[PDB]
Amino acid sequence: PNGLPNHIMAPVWKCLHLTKDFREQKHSYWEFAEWIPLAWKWHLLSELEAAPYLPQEEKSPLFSVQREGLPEDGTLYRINRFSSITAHPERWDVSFFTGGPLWALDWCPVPEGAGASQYVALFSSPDMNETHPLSQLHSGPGLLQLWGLGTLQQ
Amino acid sequence: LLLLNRFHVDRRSKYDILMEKLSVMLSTRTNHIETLGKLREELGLCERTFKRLYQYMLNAGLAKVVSLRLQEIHVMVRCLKLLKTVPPVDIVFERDMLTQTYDLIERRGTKGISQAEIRVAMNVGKLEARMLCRLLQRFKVVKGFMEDEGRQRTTKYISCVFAEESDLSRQYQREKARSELLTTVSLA
Repeated sequence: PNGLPNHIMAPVWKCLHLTKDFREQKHSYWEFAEWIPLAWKWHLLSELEAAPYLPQEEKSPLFSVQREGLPEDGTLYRINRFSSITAHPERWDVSFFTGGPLWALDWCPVPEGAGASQYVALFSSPDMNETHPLSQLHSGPGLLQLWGLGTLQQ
Repeated sequence: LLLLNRFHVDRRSKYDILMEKLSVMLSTRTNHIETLGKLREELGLCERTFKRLYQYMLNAGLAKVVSLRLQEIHVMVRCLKLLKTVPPVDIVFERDMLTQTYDLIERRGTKGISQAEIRVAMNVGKLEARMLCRLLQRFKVVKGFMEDEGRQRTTKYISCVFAEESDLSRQYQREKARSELLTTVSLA
């Protein structure tokens, strides 16, 4: 029904069941019960304390998004560091700006069926122009970012 | 002469042993100097043999051409006097090897770089440096020029930013034009 041949889709449909059965067997609902977050170890830096860690670009490049089969919007968007455009009302894509070039990114895992709020953790390098030699330790200041995407239901 | 190690023997040469004898003689002369005739007479040598020894001793750097007056040995008397760059690239995380290789060639610029000097500077194998250059040629970001130096027709590579202005371009383009003139003014 999506227009691909059934022999092209048949492995995709097969993978759903195989993944669910694997996770039932070999994931779990709780581990590392010793390591619960303690608020007294989470010290909030003030604005003037945080400023050395923040990635250095304050506004994104200017951009525009064209979506196949829609009219041309034509506006250039730009968004502040730590800010996001609104999801497209029909296709739900979102762009957000992290202040520097992104070099690590992962989804927060949530047990299947939880329907939770979804998040990503990411690192964006401080300076667009930095590039770091592999042969040398660095140990500079940087920031790990957690971004919340919502529950992502229709 | 090729000898398999079992059978390796240090074969002497007639001139070598006679040069050593002359060296023993001259080094035992208090001045380290003697006239050619005496040096022959001490060994019974003909001039045809001895003149090789003299010039080999000179060419070996073991002795010097000198002449002394007869009153200095005791007329000028012929004698023999015995005497006896490119910095490597710290490969960065955030760029692919072609980007990093083009940057090296840009930092060279007008003077260019060879494939062998890319190989060392990038710290890659022979086959890996070769593929980098082949790709940068086909992507038309780098232009290759031949340079004869020593025994080797080495290629040098220059970015198309500097390629036309480069010395290798300018030198080659002149001699190409001059060649096309000379061959066309040669009679049909």
